[PDB]
Amino acid sequence: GNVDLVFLFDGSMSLQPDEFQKILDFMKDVMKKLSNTSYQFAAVQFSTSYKTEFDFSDYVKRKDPDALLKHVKHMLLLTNTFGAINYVATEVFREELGARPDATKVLIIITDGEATDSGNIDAAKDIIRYIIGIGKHFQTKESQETLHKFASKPASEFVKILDTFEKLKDLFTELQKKI
Amino acid sequence: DIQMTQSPSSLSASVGDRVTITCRASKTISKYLAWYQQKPGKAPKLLIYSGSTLQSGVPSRFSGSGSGTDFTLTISSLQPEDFATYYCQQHNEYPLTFGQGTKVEIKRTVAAPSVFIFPPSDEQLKSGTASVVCLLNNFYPREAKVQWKVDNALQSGNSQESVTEQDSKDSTYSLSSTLTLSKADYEKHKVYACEVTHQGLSSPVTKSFNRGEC
Amino acid sequence: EVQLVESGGGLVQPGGSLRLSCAASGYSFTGHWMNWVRQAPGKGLEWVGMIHPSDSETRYNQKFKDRFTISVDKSKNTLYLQMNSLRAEDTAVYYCARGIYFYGTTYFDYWGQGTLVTVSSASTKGPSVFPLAPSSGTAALGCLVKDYFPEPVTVSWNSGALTSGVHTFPAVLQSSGLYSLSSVVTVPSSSLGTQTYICNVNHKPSNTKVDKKVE
Ligand SMILES: [Zn+2]
Repeated sequence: GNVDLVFLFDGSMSLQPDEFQKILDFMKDVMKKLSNTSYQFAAVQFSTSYKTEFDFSDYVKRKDPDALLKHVKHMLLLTNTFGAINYVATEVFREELGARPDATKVLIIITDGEATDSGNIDAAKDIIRYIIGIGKHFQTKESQETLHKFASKPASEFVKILDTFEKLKDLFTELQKKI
Repeated sequence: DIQMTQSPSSLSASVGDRVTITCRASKTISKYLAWYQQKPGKAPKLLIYSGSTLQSGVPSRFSGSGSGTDFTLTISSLQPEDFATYYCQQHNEYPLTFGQGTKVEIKRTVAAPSVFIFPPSDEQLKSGTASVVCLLNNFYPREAKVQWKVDNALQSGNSQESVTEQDSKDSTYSLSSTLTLSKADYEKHKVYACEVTHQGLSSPVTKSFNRGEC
Repeated sequence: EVQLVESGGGLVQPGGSLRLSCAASGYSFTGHWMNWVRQAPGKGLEWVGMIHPSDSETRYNQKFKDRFTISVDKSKNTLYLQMNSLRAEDTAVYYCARGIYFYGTTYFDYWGQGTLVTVSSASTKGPSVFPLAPSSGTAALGCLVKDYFPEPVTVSWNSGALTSGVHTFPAVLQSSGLYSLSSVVTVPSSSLGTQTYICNVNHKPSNTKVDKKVE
């Protein structure tokens, strides 16, 4: 029935203030389309550190995509993707923050470059992960394949690399044509 | 609280020269300082944010740098279009505070003003006020004297001048001086001469007309 | 195309009020912070405050929190600024500018053209346009926009089809208390008599649209 969804977006330095913006708007179009439903989101920004931009109970309470992501600030740092996925799995999906135990845990990752650290995401084994590689650093194949590890198998379904950030509007419209 | 001081409060530089404006802050503000370019009559245009980063669209010739308390806008290879007042503002704490700016003017070669003289329109005569308007077009520097003479009389206290901002392309100024009288004191005299003394002008140039002929 | 158009300014009596407007076009209004920045004739810039379309969270400069109130209309994508008990110093141009809240605090990247607010107990007055006819190989002819308050006056020639050699001088304050300025243009000495030259004198405050054909 209900699914708890988390937005783990990249706020690295290779993001331009305009590219970052498209990432916040994509998450805003995702919540508008999926509001008026069982779904209930949270958002966490990662680079060197890990900050939860708004948790599950904040959503249920506010509900307006826009008003929730207003005090968001670009970190301009590294892209410690592993530490992010773990932070989300043991610090964000919690019932003190307002996660529903009966919901199926989903995570959408949005990065524009290869991870900056090491380790493993075995803690988020039971968290369906969708990773999305954006552009210009995910061009060769050696890089695109590095995102396979963060996502769920088959990676064929869970990993999505885009040519440009302007292609995020496109991915939106591909989820408006799905089941 | 946060006082931003800019230096200098104005300057002139030849096209191509490397300009540098400094904006010092009250208390450190990390690398957060932005720079704006206000063309006369238009709205400030962002240039540089977070100390040194260029906004997308700003020509490379604009450069920022500095941290803590002393920052500097560096226009390398000034242009004729780069004429405006350059503002600086910090974005590290509220309230947001700005600088006082620095008018950056384009120094060029001397320029001779073209004098012209306009006889009050009769439509204004049927009002009861006559205003003779003298024009000086496309000249430089900006300093230039204008002397009103009604039949060899130096008209003091009853004149006003309007100097235009520099041209965005050509770099020269223009001025407009007017003389306000009574349709009584106007039609009381015939000779109306406008005297213009400019650096560019080898010798004081006068233009004038006769009342009732123009 | 991000566009920030402004309106609502003019002449207001001291101890009076006035509500400015900022109609934005070209981006998702509820996704960015919006600010109000004013500018005293020939002086520095001053920050008034910011509001967020999505829910109206507001943050003011304290100097303006007592009289200035900011609000919005998500429906029309219009930003407003409520000003009360205005005084002589509050005369300035008020711009509204979109802003980036990502780094540090806020820096503005898209400004509006500006709106001139004049606070005085004088009365609005319509300007009068007197032709500055051409000489009796380059000649010039102008339009003199006399006595009008408050400011400003916009002037273009031949519907804006003639821009080269056009100089519209700054408004000069005369002892009467009204403003006056001229607007001249330099044309070939040959086109005269055959080419028609008309300026367009628009005084917004006193809603006076005068078209004046020279000669
Ligand atoms: Zn990156």
